[PDB]
Amino acid sequence: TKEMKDFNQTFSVEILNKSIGESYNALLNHIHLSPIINFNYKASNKTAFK
Amino acid sequence: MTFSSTSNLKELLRKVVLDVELGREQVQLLYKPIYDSIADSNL
Repeated sequence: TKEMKDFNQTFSVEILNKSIGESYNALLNHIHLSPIINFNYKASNKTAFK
Repeated sequence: MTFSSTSNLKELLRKVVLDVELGREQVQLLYKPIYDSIADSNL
């Protein structure tokens, strides 16, 4: 709301843009690494402790 | 002819409007002698 921008002095659009950038970078790690972690690896691709 | 014969034909006569004040009156600020003013955009 316009009151949030005006009356809450600490609040500003810089904080929101910072969270867009942070969650965007965290998305990049997810979409590119989630296929690796989340895969249901078969026995051929698994190696035990040894 | 006389003017009264053509007084009905209003489109021929030029339009002059009686310039009278209309609408509600201008509003003055009466509180200022009583109230001390402090202005600050970051209140």
